[PDB]
Amino acid sequence: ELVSLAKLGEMRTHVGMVKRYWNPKMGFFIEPERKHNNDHFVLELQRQSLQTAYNYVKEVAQNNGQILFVGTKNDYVKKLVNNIAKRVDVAFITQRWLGGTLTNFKTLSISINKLNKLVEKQAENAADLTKKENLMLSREIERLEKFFGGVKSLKRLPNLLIVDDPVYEKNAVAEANILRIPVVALCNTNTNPELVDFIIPANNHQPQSTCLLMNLLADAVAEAKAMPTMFAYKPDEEIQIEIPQKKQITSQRLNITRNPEVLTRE
Amino acid sequence: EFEERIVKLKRISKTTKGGRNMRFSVLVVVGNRKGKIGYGIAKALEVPNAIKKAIKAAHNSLHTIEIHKGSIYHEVIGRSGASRVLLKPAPQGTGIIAGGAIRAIIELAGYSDIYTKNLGRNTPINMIHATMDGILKQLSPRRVAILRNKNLNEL
Amino acid sequence: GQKVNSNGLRFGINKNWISRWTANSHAQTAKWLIEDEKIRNLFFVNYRNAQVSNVEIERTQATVDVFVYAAQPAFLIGSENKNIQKITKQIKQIIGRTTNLDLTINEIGSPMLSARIIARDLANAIEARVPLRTAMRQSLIKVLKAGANGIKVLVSGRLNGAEIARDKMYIEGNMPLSTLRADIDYALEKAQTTYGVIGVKVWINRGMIYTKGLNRTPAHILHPQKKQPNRQ
RNA sequence: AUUGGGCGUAAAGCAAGCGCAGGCGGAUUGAAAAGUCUGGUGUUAAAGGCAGCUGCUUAACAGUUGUAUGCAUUGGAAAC
RNA sequence: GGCGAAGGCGAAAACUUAGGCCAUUACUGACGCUUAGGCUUGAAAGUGUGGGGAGCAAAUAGGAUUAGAUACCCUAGUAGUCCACACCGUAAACGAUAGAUACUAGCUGUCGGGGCGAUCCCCUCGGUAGUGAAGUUAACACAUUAAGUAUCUCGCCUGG
RNA sequence: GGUGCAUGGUUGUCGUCAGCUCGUGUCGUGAGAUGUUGGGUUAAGUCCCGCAACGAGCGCAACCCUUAUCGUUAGUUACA
RNA sequence: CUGCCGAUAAGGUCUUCAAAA
Ligand SMILES: [Mg+2]
Ligand SMILES: [Mg+2]
Ligand SMILES: [Mg+2]
Ligand SMILES: [Mg+2]
Ligand SMILES: [Mg+2]
Ligand SMILES: [Mg+2]
Ligand SMILES: [Mg+2]
Ligand SMILES: [Mg+2]
Ligand SMILES: [Mg+2]
Ligand SMILES: [Mg+2]
Ligand SMILES: [Mg+2]
Ligand SMILES: [Mg+2]
Ligand SMILES: [Mg+2]
Ligand SMILES: [Mg+2]
Ligand SMILES: [Mg+2]
Ligand SMILES: [Mg+2]
Ligand SMILES: [Mg+2]
Ligand SMILES: [Mg+2]
Ligand SMILES: [Mg+2]
Ligand SMILES: [Mg+2]
Repeated sequence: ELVSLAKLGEMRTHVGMVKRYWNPKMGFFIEPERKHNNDHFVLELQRQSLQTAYNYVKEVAQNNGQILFVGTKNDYVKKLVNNIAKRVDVAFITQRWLGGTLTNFKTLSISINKLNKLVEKQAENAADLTKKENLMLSREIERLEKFFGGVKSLKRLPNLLIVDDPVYEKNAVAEANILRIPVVALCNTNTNPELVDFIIPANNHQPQSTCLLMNLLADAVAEAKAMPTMFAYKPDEEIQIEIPQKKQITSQRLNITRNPEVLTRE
Repeated sequence: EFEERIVKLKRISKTTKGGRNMRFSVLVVVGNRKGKIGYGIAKALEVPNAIKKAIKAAHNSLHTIEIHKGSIYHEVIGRSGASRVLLKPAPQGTGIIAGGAIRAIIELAGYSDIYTKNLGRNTPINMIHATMDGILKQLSPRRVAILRNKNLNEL
Repeated sequence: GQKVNSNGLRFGINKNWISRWTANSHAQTAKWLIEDEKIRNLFFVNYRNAQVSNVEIERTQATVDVFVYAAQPAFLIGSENKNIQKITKQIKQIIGRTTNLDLTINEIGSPMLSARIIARDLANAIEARVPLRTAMRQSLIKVLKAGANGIKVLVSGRLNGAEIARDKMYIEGNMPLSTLRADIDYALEKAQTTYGVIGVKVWINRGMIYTKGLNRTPAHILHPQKKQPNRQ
């Protein structure tokens, strides 16, 4: 099968956020509450939702669709998406999601075309570049690469979106919804289920659960593309992953003191 | 053959540090006279550019319309702000007894016989909003069959 | 605010002089200066259906040389060189029989991207009761298709016979007016309408001159051939 | 604005309370039948109203046949 | 933050006295909601009679400021502000939101009763606040204490 | 000769101040908002970051002239 | 760190238009 239920439990993919932070519309995936203070999930629903999303992304990638991965959250997730990009040639946006990356694709298409033309000009080289002008063009290459280095490949609107957090990527999910493009996401108890299509009940704060699930969707794409899998359809010894540095791991949401009353009074 | 007809051409203006920036706003209704109709409002410094942008916006948002015997199936009240537009089924022959913005929408949608009365405001955008809202809330006599488990409208 | 004449700001740096002569004395510097204006005005006022873009004058102690560029030189040439003799007599009366003339028509290339004939065509359209919005747009689109940079057209006057004067501009692209290295060609014309006078100003951008020099090189006459004759 | 409107900021919630008459009002059973529904009969003058036809050269018009609304009485229905 | 229907209520004590919340294996058995007319209460100013008068201060006098100052500032200063008994019955008397009844996500506080028993904290039943989606609105905004989905009753509105 | 309150053309002024807008997109029933506002740096909307905005045009800056050092060409009518 | 500080005759333009290229 795809994964093992014990493995999900040991990776902490059945633990959401503090009960104070939850959208009441997400009650279907959170089994009746109890003394847990991080809102646990139904493991059967997790596997069922994951399998459905796996099947769909595989169908798209087999039929030569273009999927775009968008994670602009914690640093770890950024490096994760870059690693997934290395494994599979999927377009990615690790930096901030530009307004209208999909709905006003023409202007960003002009920008990425300019990036490619500048890249080949620099590669073709000339002694006219000298020192000052060469540095200016190189610095321009760096900026359009930092913000378009993963979008350069595609030439047409993607056929699918994978979002790490629908709450943080509200702009990305809104663009996908207005253009009627499938979007999958790892909801974490604080998301509106209406916006997402293939919901995948999961965590989003643990640097282990995220990586396991993110690689799993990447694993579907790699099998459809005919390159060997990484985490899917795999035994215990090869799924093992480590907890990043910098008793048990603490998925508690705190830092509430950084939310005072909006400045008022007179 | 998506025909288009201006329903209003207002003259909006803002104030700057000396003078008045004046821009024309157009309200175009586009319809194929077969079941597809949309509306688009745009602003520009000149009427031609405003019309082009309004038609582009109107063609971007096209809704689907169903007709029954050329008319509207059941009487409906479309609400949008303070504008309330009443639509009523009509026998084949009366023609479109509508007038103004509502009349333009009904003709561009395809409907023939239709009874209308504007019970609220006379602002073209809200009347069109109300008309489209009334037509979009309509229930076919086949959707309720799947819902109520009847016999494809049969008594 | 007020702007310095675009042509006049670029004279003696990147643009040559339309008249190149050195007179003998301060009395002969005035005669030789009004006379060439008459010749240029003659070419421009009448003989307009030819699209004359620029007329240059070259004079020595006593020998007058005229270089006339046009888009349609058939009207100047006439039927088997008829109208041509007429204009020669015109030129001779203005300067004098005692001198030697060497008039030279020279057909022009890339007629579109020239602010003179565009202004003349604009002025003709306004005088012909053509709607102003449509007239500028057709001229703008044809000029851009000709393969040039941005064009700026300002048409101020008693617009459409109105009693309150207005002004309509239409820039479409980079028109760097503050830049000296740019090649901006400027011309102004007076459309004589039944309700008054219409002023049309055309700014055209024809690239960047990256070769230093007070021109001495043609400008938008090179692309196609440029010859014909009537000289000696 | 019964059908067919409103009362925070546009006209309009009495300063608040105790409150008779009036209006409205929990659930179940029985009877009566005042409301309610329905059948029969009488009547609601004629002209006009709407439909058809005739006659004026067609019409306007005239005539012609059809065409309701309510009330009373009597015989049933029992859900509110 | 608490109480009262509203106006209002804050040194301490005694007497008299009103309503309210929670749990009820008890009792009566629709006796309930609203309310034209009627009655009761109703901030401050004001009135009538008799006391009281420390402070303050309408009216008034003077000194300033000012083109002028019958005003803002300052020094004086009567009625009044206080008590008892009689009236007046008006306020931005405002939550600018009549009362009653049933239903409709959630989160954070705080107060009272009850359950457990160091507090703290958990649950239940209510009062008082903030944030907030469906829903409503012309918009601001309201949003389980509705301006939401509905019913009953009363009062009121119809351009300046 | 009249009408600069019918105009063309030219000019003063804010002001050589750093501004004024447009295309596409998004929000708002709408006028409209966004970009152009936040944080740093400048003479500057100059630039860099942030950012439902992404870009572009005019202005700003540089390219033009002149003064300040030196090299090269030339040496009279300069110098000598 | 609270000086002082009052007034401004009447009526008026300006958007012509998208039919369209
Ligand atoms: Mg100002
Ligand atoms: Mg009303
Ligand atoms: Mg009021
Ligand atoms: Mg009240
Ligand atoms: Mg009141
Ligand atoms: Mg009571
Ligand atoms: Mg009673
Ligand atoms: Mg009768
Ligand atoms: Mg008759
Ligand atoms: Mg008092
Ligand atoms: Mg006095
Ligand atoms: Mg005193
Ligand atoms: Mg007194
Ligand atoms: Mg009152
Ligand atoms: Mg609120
Ligand atoms: Mg009146
Ligand atoms: Mg003037
Ligand atoms: Mg911003
Ligand atoms: Mg910015
Ligand atoms: Mg003073």
